[PDB]
Parts: sequence; C-alpha cells; structure tokens
Amino acid sequence: VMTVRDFTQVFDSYEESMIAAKMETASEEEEDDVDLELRLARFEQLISRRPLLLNSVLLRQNPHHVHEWHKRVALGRPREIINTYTEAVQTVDPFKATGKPHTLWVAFAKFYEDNGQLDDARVILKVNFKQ
Amino acid sequence: NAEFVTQLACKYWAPHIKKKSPFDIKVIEDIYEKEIVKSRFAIRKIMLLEFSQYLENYLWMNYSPEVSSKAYLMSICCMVNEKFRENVPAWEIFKKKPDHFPFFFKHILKAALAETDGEFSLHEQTVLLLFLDHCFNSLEVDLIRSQVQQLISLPMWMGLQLARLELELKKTPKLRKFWNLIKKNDEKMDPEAREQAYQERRFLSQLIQKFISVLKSVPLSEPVTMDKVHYCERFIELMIDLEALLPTRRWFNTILDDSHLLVHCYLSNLVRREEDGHLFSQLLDMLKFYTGFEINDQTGNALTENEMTTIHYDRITSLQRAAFAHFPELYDFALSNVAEVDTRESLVKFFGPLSSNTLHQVASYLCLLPTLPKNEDTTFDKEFLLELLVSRHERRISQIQQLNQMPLYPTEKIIWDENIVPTEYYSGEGCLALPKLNLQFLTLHDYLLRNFNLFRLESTYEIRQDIEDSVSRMKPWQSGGVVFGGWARMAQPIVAFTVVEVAKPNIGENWPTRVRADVTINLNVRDHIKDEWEGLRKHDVCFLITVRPTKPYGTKFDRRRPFIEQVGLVYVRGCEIQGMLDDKGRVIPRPNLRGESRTFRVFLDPNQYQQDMTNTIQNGAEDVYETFNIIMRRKPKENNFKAVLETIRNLMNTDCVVPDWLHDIILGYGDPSSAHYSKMPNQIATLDFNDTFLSIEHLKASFPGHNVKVTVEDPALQPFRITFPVEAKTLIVEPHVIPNRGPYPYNQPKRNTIQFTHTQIEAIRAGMQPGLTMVVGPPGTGKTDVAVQIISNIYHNFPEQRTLIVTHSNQALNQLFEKIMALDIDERHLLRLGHEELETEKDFSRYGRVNYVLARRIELLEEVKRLQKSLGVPGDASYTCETAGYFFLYQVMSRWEEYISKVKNPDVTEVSTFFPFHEYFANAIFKGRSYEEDMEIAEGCFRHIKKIFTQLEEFRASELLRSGLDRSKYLLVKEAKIIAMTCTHAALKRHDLVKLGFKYDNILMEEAAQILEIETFIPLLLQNPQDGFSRLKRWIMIGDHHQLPPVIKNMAFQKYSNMEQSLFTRFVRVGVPTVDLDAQGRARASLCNLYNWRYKNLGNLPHVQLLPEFSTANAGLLYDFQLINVEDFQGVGESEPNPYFYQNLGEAEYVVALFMYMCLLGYPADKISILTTYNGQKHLIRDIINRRCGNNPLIGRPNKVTTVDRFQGQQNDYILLSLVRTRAVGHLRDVRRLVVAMSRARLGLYIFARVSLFQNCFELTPAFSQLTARPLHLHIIPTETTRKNGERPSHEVQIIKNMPQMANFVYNMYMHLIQTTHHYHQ
RNA sequence: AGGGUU
Repeated sequence: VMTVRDFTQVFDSYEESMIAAKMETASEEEEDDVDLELRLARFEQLISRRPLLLNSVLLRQNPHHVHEWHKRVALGRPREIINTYTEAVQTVDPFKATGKPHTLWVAFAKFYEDNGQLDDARVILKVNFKQ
Repeated sequence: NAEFVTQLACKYWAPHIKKKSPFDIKVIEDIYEKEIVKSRFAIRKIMLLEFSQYLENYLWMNYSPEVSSKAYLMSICCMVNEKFRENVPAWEIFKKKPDHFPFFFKHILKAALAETDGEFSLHEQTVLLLFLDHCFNSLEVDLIRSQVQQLISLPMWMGLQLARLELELKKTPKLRKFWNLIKKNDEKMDPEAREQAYQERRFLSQLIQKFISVLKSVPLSEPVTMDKVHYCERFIELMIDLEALLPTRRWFNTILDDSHLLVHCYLSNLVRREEDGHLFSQLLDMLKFYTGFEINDQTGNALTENEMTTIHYDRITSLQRAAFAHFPELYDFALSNVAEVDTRESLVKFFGPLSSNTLHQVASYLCLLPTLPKNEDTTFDKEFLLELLVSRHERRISQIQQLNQMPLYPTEKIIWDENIVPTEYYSGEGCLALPKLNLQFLTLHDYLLRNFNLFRLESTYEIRQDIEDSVSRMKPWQSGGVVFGGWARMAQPIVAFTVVEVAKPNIGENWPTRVRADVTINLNVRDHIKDEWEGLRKHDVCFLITVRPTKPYGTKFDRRRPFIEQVGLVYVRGCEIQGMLDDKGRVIPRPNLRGESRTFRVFLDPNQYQQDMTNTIQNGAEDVYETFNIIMRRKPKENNFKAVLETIRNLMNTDCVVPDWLHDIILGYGDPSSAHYSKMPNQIATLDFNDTFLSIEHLKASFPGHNVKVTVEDPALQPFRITFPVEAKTLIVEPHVIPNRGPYPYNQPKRNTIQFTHTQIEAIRAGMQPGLTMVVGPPGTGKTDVAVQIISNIYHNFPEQRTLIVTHSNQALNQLFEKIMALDIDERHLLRLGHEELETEKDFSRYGRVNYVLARRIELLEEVKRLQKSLGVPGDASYTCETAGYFFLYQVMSRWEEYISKVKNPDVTEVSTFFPFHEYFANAIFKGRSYEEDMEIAEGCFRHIKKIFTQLEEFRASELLRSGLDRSKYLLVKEAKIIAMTCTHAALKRHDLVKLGFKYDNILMEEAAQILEIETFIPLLLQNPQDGFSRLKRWIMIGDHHQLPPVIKNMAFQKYSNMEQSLFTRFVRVGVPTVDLDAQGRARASLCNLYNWRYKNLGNLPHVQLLPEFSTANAGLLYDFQLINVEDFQGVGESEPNPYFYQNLGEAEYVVALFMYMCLLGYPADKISILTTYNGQKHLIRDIINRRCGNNPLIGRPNKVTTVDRFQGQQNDYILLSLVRTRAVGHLRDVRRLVVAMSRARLGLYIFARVSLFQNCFELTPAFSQLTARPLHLHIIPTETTRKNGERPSHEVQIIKNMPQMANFVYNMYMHLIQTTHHYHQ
C-alpha cells in the first residue's frame, strides 16, 4: 500500500508514468488533493486532467484551490476565455482573478483590449448594498 | 391483373419461352400507367414485373434515345429500386449494354429537377431520389461512376455563391490553379457540351433548392400529403449518404453548407410536427452529425482536438473582425471575450437584439449571404438569420464526448420506435434512421460508430420482443395497484428496489462513475425456475420494468394489439448483475440460501441515471427508480449486447492503433493490394517450408511459373528452404536436415501428409509473409489444411511470434486442433479460450493445459532424478523446477562443455568414450562409422536433455502460482504460442485480455465471411500498441463470401443497412487480392457442378476424380442427383398453418417416402440427412417421420432433419432437400443460400420442388439449368450396389411420376418386407 | 465459473 506511495515518489522524480501517478493520486486525497493542485501547478495532460483539478477545487470550499484550478486550465486564448467564464460564474471574490486577467489581458493589440478593459471596469462597477 | 402482367411477360419477355413478340413501346406505356401508377406503385405489382425479368428482357435492351419517355425512365428506376429492395444485383444489364446509359442518366437528372407537381408527381420524384441515392452509393460500378463524376467534382463549386467560392480559394490558395485549369478546359468545349457540363455541375445545388421549396410547402398544423413528407425523408437520406462518403463529400460538403439547408430544416414546420416529422427529425440528426463531422475534406484525415478548436476559434475571430469594423449598435458586443461570446447563450445575447437587416449584413460579411443593398429590407426571417449565425459559431462538443454520454441500454422511448427499431415486417418502401454498411468509411470513428449503432439497435429490438413475451405472460391487471394474473419463466415481480450507491463523477464527466441498486424478488416458483434465477451471474444483463396496467382483472390480452397500451408499459431500464446477496449481506463453494426471497445488487447505467435525475430535478418528472415492479432476465447466449457496445466504445476511446498498412484498407479506400506480401517492404526473402512439400517433385509442381534451382545436385539429397527474388522467375531451393532430437527414433517429428496444390501453396506462402493474406475457400477445398500448415510454418519459422486464431464456431476450432495434433507442434504451446463439450482427443482449455503442465512437470522432475543417479550424484531429495535449473547449469552444462572441449576443438571413438551421459540413455547409441555422424548423435542427446530443462523452466510458474486461474494466466500471457477462441469470446474478453497484457504477432481466421464486420475488427485490438505501433505482423483470413453471411435476427437491418456484410466480404468487394482455392475433395464431381459455376476455376482433387467411392452409384436410384417436380396435393401446394411457418405436405410426404424407400433398400439411415429452406417444413417432415416410421424396425432415423441455414459446414452422404415454395421464390433467391444447399451432399442429392417457380428466377439459373437437364420424375431401381455412375443398370428402372404413387409403392414394398423379414430391436 | 507462510 506504502509501495504505491513509494512508486509515486519515483514518478514525482520524473507521460504514461504521469498518468499512472495521477491515477495513483485520484484513486482515493486530503493534502494529496492539494498536491494534485501541485500537478495543476506543473502540468495537465488534457482538459480532462484539468477538469479533475477543477473537481478538487469544487470539493474544497476555500478559494485558493479554485484559483489554482483555473490557472491550470489556462496553461492560451481559450484558457483565458474559460477563466473569464469561471469568474462570471464565480461570485466568491473579485481580487485573485482581478489581477490575473489584468496581466493576462496585456497580450492583446486592439478593440478587445480597450473594449475588454471597459468590460472589466463595468464588472468592477441595505446599507452597503444600497451604497 | 396478375394474369395481365404475366400474360404480357409470356408474350414479350418471359424467360424459357423460345419465341417472343417483337418489342412494342405501348407495352411499357400501358404497364406503367395502368399497372404501376394506377395501383399506387403497389409493391406486389413491381415485384412481379421485376421477378419476370422485365428490366433485363424488355426495358433496357430495347432502350434508346428515340423511344425514351417518362414511362420508360420511371419503369427502369422502379425495377432498379426493387432489385435493391430485394438485395439482388441491380446493374448487370446496364453493364452488358452501356451505350445508352449516359443519355438515360442525364434525363433522370432532368426528371428529378422537374417542376414540383409538374410532369412528374412528387412520388415519382421520390422514386428518382431513391434511384439516384443508389447511384451515388454505387460508384464502384465504372459505368455509374463515369456519369456521377461531373456531379460531385471541384467544378460543382460553380453552384456556390460567388463570395463563398472566393473565400474558399483564398482559404486554400493551391486550389485556384486547378480552378483556373477547369475554366480553361471549358473553353475547348462546344456550346452544347458546355451547357451540359454546367447543368451537371449545378445539379445537386439546384436539387437542394427544389427540396427547400418542397419542405417549405409543408404546413405547421393543417393536413399534409404524405408524398411531401416522404420526399423530404428520402432527400435527407440522400444528403447523409453523400456526406458520409469522402469522394461525394469532398466538394459537396461546402455546397451543402453554402445552401444553409440544415438551418432551413431545423426551423421547418415539418420537424415541428411530432408525428409526421418524427422520422424526418431523426434523419436530420444523422445529417447534422455528418455536416459537422471531424474530418478534413481535402486531406481525408480525421481532425485533432487542436484542429477543431482552431477552426472554432478562427470563426469567432473573423466574426469579431467584422463586428469591430462595421457594427456600432453591436460594437460593444464585439469587444466581448471570444469564449463568453461563443456559447449559444452568449451568441443569442449578443445577436438576438439586433434587427433582421443587421444580421443579414453580418452574414454577408462572412460570405454567407449576398449583400443587402442600401435601404433594402432582407427577405429572410429573423429566426433564420439568427440561427444561421448562432449555429455556425456556437461551441460544439466533440464526437467522442457525444458517444461517452450515450446510455448502453435502450429505454421505452427507443424499444418501440420502428424508425430505428423496425419489425421483421419492414418492406423496404420507407427509409429508416440507420447507418449503412457498404465499402468505405470516413474515419475510424465513423466506422466504429456505425457498427456501434447498428449493433445497439438490433439488441434493443430483441430486448423489446423479450419484454413483450414475458410481460404479457404475467398478465398485468388493475387491482390503483397491479396484480399479475399469470407467471413467466423469464420475468418476476419486483418485491423491493432501492438505489444504494450514487458515486461521484470522475474528472471531466458530468455523470456518476457508478450507480448501484438492490433488487429483491420472491422465488415462489417451480424449483427449475428458482434454480435458473439463482443461476444469474456477474455481468448478466436484466431489465427493470414499470407497468401501470390499463385493464381490469380477467381482461384477455391480445398479442396482435399494441403492447404498451395492453399492459400499461411506462418505463424500461437496463441493469447489470454484480451479484446475489447472501444472508451476511455479502455479494456472492456457493451457499445454500434459505427462504424464497433473493436480493441482487446491480449496476445502473450512469448516463441514463444522470439524465433521469436531471429530468426529475429540472422538470419535476417522477423518479423512475422508485417505480419498477417487474424484472426480466434473458438467455445468456443472446444477451451480450451491452458488453460488445462497451468494447466498441473503449476501442473508439483508445488511439485504435492498427497497422499502418491496414488502416486505409479497413476504411475501404486507397490501394486494395497495398498489404499483399509482394508489396510489403519487409517481405522475407528466404523461408523454411519445412514439411510443406512431400518431395522435390511436389515442390517443383507447386510453382508452375517458376524455374527451380536446387543448391545440391544429388537427387538423393533433394525439409526445403526456398529463397524468393527481388531470371526473376527463379526459386532457389535448399534441402536441409532436421536437427537430431535424441536417441529415441520415436521423437522424430510428425509430418504433413497433404500434397497441397500449387494454389494452396500460394496461400501458405502468403500466410508466412508479413501483410494481409485473404483466402477464398469453396466447399471442401481444404481451408483447414491450409490453415494449420500456415500455423505450423509460422510456429517453426518464427518461434516466439505468437499466433491468435479466431473463428466463428467451436466446430471450426475442433477441426483446427484435430489437425494440429497430427503435426509437429508441442501441446504445451497450445491454448484454447472459451466460456463446452470436449470434442478433441486432448483438452486445450485453460483447465486441460494447466493439468497437462502439472502432469508433465511430475514426469520431467522424475527424469532429472534419474539423470542425477546415472551421474553418481548423491541426494535423496526430489527436484523442483528451481533445483532442476540449478542442476542443469551445475551438473549438466559443465559436463557437456568439458565434453565439447575435448571432442569439438578428433576420433569417432572419442565421441563415445567421453560421452558424459551413457547411463542415462541406457534405456534407449553411437555407430562408430564416422565422426560427423556420431557427433551429431551426441548433439541430439544433449538437445533431448536440454529440452527437459527448458520445459521445467517454463513450468516453474506453476510452482509460483497455486490457483488454476493464475496458472492459466501464465499460459495465456507467456507460455502458449498458439491461442484460439471464437470471435464472440474475443469480443467479450477484450477488456480482460488487454489488462492481462495479452500479446500476439499474427492473426489467422476461419469462417471469415460468417463473422460480422465489427467482430472481425475487434480481434485486431486484443493488445496494447508497442512503442506507438501495432505489434501485428500478419493478418490471414480464410472464408467464403459465396456461402452464407453472418446471421441477422431481424432481416430489416440487412434490407436497409446491409448489416450482415462481413469484413471479409467487404474486402473482396473493395478489391483486396484473394487466393482462390480451386480443388475440392469431399464430393462427387457431378455434385460439384451444381455450385462450382459460382467460383473461379473450381475443379476437383485427384482422389475425387479417381477413387471408386465417388463413381459408385446410389442403390435403387438411377441418378446420383435429381430435381423432382412436386405439383399440388389435395389442391394445396405451399401452406401456412401459422404466419410465415411455410410448409408443403406434398413435398414433405414425398421426401419421407423416399427416405423410407432408401431404408427399406438397406441404406444406412444415419448416412441420410434431410434439409429444407424453412423451419415450418422442418417440423412437418419431423412430424411425418414420427407418424409414418414411428416404431418401425426396418426404418431408422436420418442423422438430422434441419434447415439449410443450420447445416453450414456440415455434410452427409445423402441429402434430401425440400424447397417448399409454390407462390414465391423467397430467400433461396440469395445465391449464397443456393450454393450452400447444393453442396451438403457427398454422394447423393435429391431435391423436391415446384420446378417452374425456381426456373423463372434469373439468379438461380446456373444451378437449375443443370438440374433440369435430368428428368423431373424420380427414377427408381427397387430391385437393387457395385453399379457404376455411367453404366446402364442390370435391373428394371421404374419412373415414379408423383408423391402419391411413391407413397403407394413404399407401402407395398414395406408390406412385402414385413411378411418376408423380421428384425428385432428392443 | 478463478489457488497459497514469524
């Protein structure tokens, strides 16, 4: 049982082996689920791997895991679009994603950049709710 | 007017009428208007005309431009269409006289485009649609292809909108030069040829416009004529076929897109009609699949995921470019993220608020519509314009994601839908929403999906039938509860049902990874039924059924009436048994459970579960899984559908790595000969043919066109190696000596005894080489001997290349292993897989092989002990495989190496003096003649000893693996070199085999033309790829496409989809070169004539030509075969006591009487088998056998009384055949059924039929023209053997002119034998 | 219709 974990460290030392390792982690995943987050920090074989990372993010209520999952998805334009969609669907917080898109949307020449910037500004803009 | 059409036939064109009236155009005009049109194109009328050979004998051979008319054109198309409906060759007469076909074809085109409701009615133009569909589906016919080319080539693009054409030429700049070249060559044309060319180039695009206007004429709710519906249906069928074939798709796909047909269709009133447009909708979904199919139109390659994404990204990008530059009201919308903008939802949000004019303008900038002139309003609907832009740009899910969301079980919404699950009553007049099998497929996904869906539909239909049979028997009645008035063997009331697990989805999926449930039944039944229900095992599929009965208690059920209303059918769901629970709550030395309650844990389809849950949560639908009150089981052998579908899905999911030299041929395009051994780059120059040739004379005779040169001149020195060139007709033959295997002469190898013909040799030669080898083996041409010789040659030439053998039946496997046993193949290298009565002398199952190894290990370890003692080594302990290995290296190899050091590094005497193993071989050495001889004798002794230790090293695994299952795994993965199974087993076990790491290099198949397409493909992938490539080195297929095809339970799937077509047959049709075995050895030459006309040069082997047993006549019968005319008996010919249960009392009684006659003559009753083409007649002949023979001592029983279809691969000395039919020819018109029927007899064939009916059938003529060359009245010789086939008999020949005369004769003959003899069995 | 050591 321990041997599989030992093998995983060997896989960690190192594509198919990555599949065996990711399967070894997804076999269920506590701190290990966060570690998959490390896999998102490193590499994702396919949207499916990214989807699994997203599932882990969904599983943990706290915000950072979800942010990491979104990042994994991006790593270009399609990934950025997916991140934007997630932000639109996500009502959790505007700060982590705010800065992300800012630097992410600095590789665009025209229209969408000015228009995109305007859209970002629009998104940014009892008691507190009334204000 | 059946007497009218028939009298006309007799006068003007019928076969077997010496002199006919000359051609008269008015006959064609009269028949079309008064018989075909007036009867509303009645199928029976059209059948009669077609069967009477109207097309071949009247229509086409008298067709010319000067006589061509509407009636003439339509009549030809009706006949061709009917031939397709009946699955008989449709194009032969056109191929015979091709001269006027181009004129005819062009005018079919004109007629198809004729103004709606004009000269041609909509039905008539539907007939033309179907005819043209057949044409496009028949481009393999040169005559048809040469006409269709101009309709579907690049020049057809002049039908494109001018802006779209330019867009495409800019997209693929290399296209423009070819476009220019076309325009140039067009200049060289005279004005009429140019006009004809332009009309042909525009045909399909103009046909689309005609369809669109027909479609628009369909009202939303007001009554609609069925002719409009059916026209639209057949049109989409045509679109699908054009789109699903690359040569027709290549340029037409762009044309279809430019027309926006698909958007028109999805917004149409017709699809909105829930009943009328249902079939149209399902056909539409198929078309949508292909218009968006993942293939590059120009390269023909499948599109990657990246390429798909790029295509979608580029579309959005160009839409945003146009948005930014020219749209102000929607300018803010352009600035949107491409992903956010792309979903259907986002696109509707952005373009939905815009005006019709603006959307038209947007579309125009994308070259989708012509420019909207300034200040003009668009003529298009806003919903059209919106759906045009939205559907074009929205996100699409891939074909794989689409497949992975399909439930593997049919629901109540599928099982009774006869558009996709037709009954056996399907006439072929309407079309179905089904895939078609012909020659080509777009990609592997297309190929696999067509087979997936076709397999899926038939299984669902079978399941529905089973449910109807078992649920009806239960008699569900109202009590608002249900009470069951009857009981069923295969279905039980559910006592309890509970979903017990809904597992979380895997990453990238929206369905639970696993859904399980507990279902309880109360086995208050007969112990036989209790046992069967307890006989359920893991992976068994059951169906969960919900009835809410409609009838009060006691209400009679009528099976003729709609089943669903009869029992109140509400839901059907599938499930798969995990296991029965025991009284400790464990999923099942099986226990004896107490009481009558039983609970099974089952798997539910997770996709179906999610859909049902989604439906419940979103739409308030009731929870289906709280309603089940019936569970139905099935026969295990008929219930593998779910496993097969899963395997196919897995294959689609994997990279499907087949050999690169196979991929194109499998898909049916490219050079059909490119996998022949002569074209393989890795063709082997020198091969050891071992024991293939019996002598150098046999070898020389085996290669007629070659010059044989032997490496040794001495005729006494002439196994053989043969080297093939790369003058070039020269073969270099090297005789060589089999290495001595020890001092026991009985350990010399078994040898082949079959003197293979030069053709059989070509097959064996091909099978030994890399690549695709296809062998066509007519009845009795030695398919099995060819097979085992190939297997043997591969075994010896390439040790540790593993061979996979796949057949259709266990009988073929029995035959292969029987012949394998007579050859030099070690039985430790043999393995047979299966889910069976042992029929071979040895047991090659996992069980038999584990047992052999265990018993052989014991004997060999005892030899090691004897060797130890003969060497004077002390030690009382027995050896294991482990210590035997140590012993070999330490005691045996050492002694041998020392010995070789002395005598091979030199007298005859020292070979024997220093030989280290004299005492061990005392029970068996040297001759003292020459060094070379005795040295090799010594070498052979060492090989003998080494073989003992080689085996023990292989057998060590049985010491490391205790269980029989692990031991069998070792044999399967490692030890066996020859592994055999049925295609059925291969399909079921593929998953387990891949998981085990099963590996193999070569595949040989038998009965290949009896195996379904997809079940032929699956055995190619029972292993993982190796370094990115398939390990497969050889593919040998042996079969006969001129005999019967795979069995399709519901023949509607054959009629519409050609689902019976094997891969073997498709490959022959595609043009893959075949080796055609040409000499049969099991039947008389005279009998062989009845079917050898069907094959290429099929003659007879010498022993058939020369042995007395084939020239000895059949006692009491003048002829060795006869066709016997049987008229009516008591006013009846064919009869039908139950629907489709065809019988013929006159024929049956005659057949039985003949069987009795033969028995009373002293025939071995077992050497006679009785065959017929219908099950109804089979039971009737059996009925008469029991009621006329009964307890008769003088009369035995025939070996079998069965149908021709159930007698495939079987034979007897004498066959009595009843053809039954008197009204219509029926399924014997299939020449393959004919050939099988003509070849079941070794020595005697006697056929009883209404001769006139079958004589009139054109396809059956080559057989029946031979059969009617002899009398149609049975010639008997009742006082009779050693009489020869040709010699005039030395007895009286009496002629029986009918059945009653025969039944009289046999009665009198028997009553004379009862008085004069008395036999005694008790 | 399937087998193993402080």
